[PDB]
Amino acid sequence: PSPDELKPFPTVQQTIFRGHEGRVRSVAIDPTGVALATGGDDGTVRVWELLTGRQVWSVKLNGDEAVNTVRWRPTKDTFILAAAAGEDIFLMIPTHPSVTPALDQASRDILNAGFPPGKWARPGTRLEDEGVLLRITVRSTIKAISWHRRGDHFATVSPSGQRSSVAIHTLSKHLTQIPFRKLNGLAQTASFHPLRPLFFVATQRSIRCYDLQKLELVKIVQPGAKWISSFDVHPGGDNLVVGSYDKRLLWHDLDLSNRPYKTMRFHTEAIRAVRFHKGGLPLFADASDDGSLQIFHGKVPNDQLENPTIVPVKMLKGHKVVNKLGVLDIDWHPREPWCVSAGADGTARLWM
Amino acid sequence: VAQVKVIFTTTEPDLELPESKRQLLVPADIRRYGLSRILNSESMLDTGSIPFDFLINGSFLRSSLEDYLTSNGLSLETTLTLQYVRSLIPPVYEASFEHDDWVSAVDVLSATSPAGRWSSAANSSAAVQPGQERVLSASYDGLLRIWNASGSVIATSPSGSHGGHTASIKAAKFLTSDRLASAGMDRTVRVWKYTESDHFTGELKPTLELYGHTGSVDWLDVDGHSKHILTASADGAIGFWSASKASAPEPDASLLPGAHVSTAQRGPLGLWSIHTAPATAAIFDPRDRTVAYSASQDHTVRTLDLTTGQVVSTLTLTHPLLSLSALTRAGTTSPLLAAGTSARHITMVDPRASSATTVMTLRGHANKVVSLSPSPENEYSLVSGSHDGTCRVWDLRSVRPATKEEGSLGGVSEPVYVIERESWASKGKKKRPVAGDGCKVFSVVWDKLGIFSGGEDKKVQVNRG
Ligand SMILES: [Cl-]
Ligand code: NA
Repeated sequence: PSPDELKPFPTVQQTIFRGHEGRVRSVAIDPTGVALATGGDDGTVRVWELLTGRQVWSVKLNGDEAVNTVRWRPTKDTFILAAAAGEDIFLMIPTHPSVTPALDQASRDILNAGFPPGKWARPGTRLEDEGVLLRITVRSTIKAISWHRRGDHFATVSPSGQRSSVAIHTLSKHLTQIPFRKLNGLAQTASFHPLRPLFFVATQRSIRCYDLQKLELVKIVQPGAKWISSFDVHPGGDNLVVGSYDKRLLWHDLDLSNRPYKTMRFHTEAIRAVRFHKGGLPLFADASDDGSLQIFHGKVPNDQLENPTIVPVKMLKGHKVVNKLGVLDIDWHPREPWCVSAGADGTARLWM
Repeated sequence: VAQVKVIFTTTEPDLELPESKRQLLVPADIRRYGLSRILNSESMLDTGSIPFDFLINGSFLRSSLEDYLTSNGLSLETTLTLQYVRSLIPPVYEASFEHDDWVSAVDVLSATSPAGRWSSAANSSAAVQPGQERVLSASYDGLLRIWNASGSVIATSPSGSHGGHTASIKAAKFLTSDRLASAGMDRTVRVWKYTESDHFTGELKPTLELYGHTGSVDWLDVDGHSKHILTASADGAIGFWSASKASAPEPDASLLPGAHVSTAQRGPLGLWSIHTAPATAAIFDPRDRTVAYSASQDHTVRTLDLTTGQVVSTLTLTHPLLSLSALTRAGTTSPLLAAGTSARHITMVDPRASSATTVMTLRGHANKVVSLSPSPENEYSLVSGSHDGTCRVWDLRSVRPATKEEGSLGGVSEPVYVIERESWASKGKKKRPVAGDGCKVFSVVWDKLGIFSGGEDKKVQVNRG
């Protein structure tokens, strides 16, 4: 299979998002696919009109803390954005053309419904005025945020957390639990399952697959990487892609084996992020400190007996390498073969 | 010296050659220029100064005749039929109207513009006097501005504190010489009365605030005769509005500012959620005002019956569409639509066809195509505005087969002229900006007065012969 026969996939840089001072750490396209959210070294969260690059809203969460990650509540009936800076998770309703009085009301309701593992509090007058309604405080700086698909639970991971490293938060109950205190090493990042009550936790050298309703552990995964940077779960639920600082990209077929079904090395520097397209397109991408994104075709067949078809289709260059850092995060549009990237160069970029 | 057999032919009424003059031997290495000089000469058309282009098997000659024969593998004794046409006068840079912020929309009031003609009815709207044309700009700063042609601001709309838009404007048009409509990020369409006093002083006063959309209102088309408006919104809906207080119905109260869940606040005549992704364009059929066409990021062009809201027809194209324009053709009630895509090309479609080709593609832009305007002079040309920072002029009389790189399906037409962003061109750099950095075009309109284009460089740019 040649890249010609594998269209569509993004090939060119089409919009740049300028405004952050210093690095852009995180990117997240909203559930409806019209807005981008970014988090920065400058401690701002910014929301943008996706196609034009217009900044439409921003807020400074904390002057002294970098926003490490931004992730939307994955439900279209609200407009809720989660952002981590240092020790806190902030839940907010950005000011945006889609936020009608009704949509605003709905969103406020979801957040206020709840009214030390996690300390749930209102964030104070200045932040309340700008549309930030909750501040949740944990023990150790968050480096990752992952929502459950129904929007009532979100998980946060804190590498130096030691033993409150992984927290799971129930939005409706304003309640932070820290199960899974059992664990092998240092936690890097985590993720819920798209179709089942499973939960994945990535340590430095393995990915442990767990069960939520029952209790604890159904599977280990062994990428065989010296240090895992990131992973993402295929929408089908049966496959994983894993990135590493070791410059290797792994595809795991969870059924077939617990070690990589395929190994890809294309990057001359660390991989920082990976991401499956979630809307049905057979695409995924990774992002490296060499300043490039590699795009792959990744097709999971209907027939179980046959194996996934994995083919690289494009290398996306355009980000500037700044003090040996390149691309720090990536997201896909929910429906179209478009991706956005966060750069150390202070920009986010849209590719189509 | 090598010769080539040439037969001249034309569709220009005033420029027919006598029969004995039509077949001719010319030097094999002659190009468009030399062929043009021959036609203009005294022994031929004797027109002197008319630049011609030449159609051969449906596409413009862009090489020597020897090379055309080579590239198409034809015999040296092949007789070529050259259909000569008048070529476009180049629209060169004339002026810039400086703004503080991004320009999202431009429109032109002239005696020959749609709003001028709707005013020529003189039915409560005064006719546009020659020399007193006006240019409308809308800005991401939330304000409308009216300019004379010499580039002075005559009027600025009120701010959000005084009845104006409360967020960035995305779209705006004249309905007549004294009525305008605009729409944007506050989910409203505003209808304005415009009055002018001493030719350098003016006032814009809001007469309606129109509510209905539940997302950004990104595009609008108007009919100044019936006083109607069409909108396309990010909410995926097409809105159909009266622009007159006498006909605008009451609004959905839950959408109003201050709603718990002095300009008249009204709702739509109709509001139809027909798209599964953002709706990006909505236009009246130029020949039948009870019919509309919409386009959307969901890849479709839909045909609407405005009396009922019914989607009469759905075409599914291969890419998300960001813009739509109707070309008006003599002898035909059904327009030809130009659809600008997120995939950098423009697709030509007849909205009364099955999706599967039942095909012509305009290729050349390097980024999203978000604005389109038909030539006021004829029916085979138009100008497109793109996030690559350019406006491109197209001539649909010229079409070559598609290459395999272009999918090998359909005909391909290339631009006859590129209008660069003067703010970038005057830098004297060869490197064009990547990803429209600082220079995206958001809106272009082609009037007899000229081609006007606004965007991220915060200028309305004026180009004309
Ligand atoms: Cl901006
Ligand atoms: Na340019």
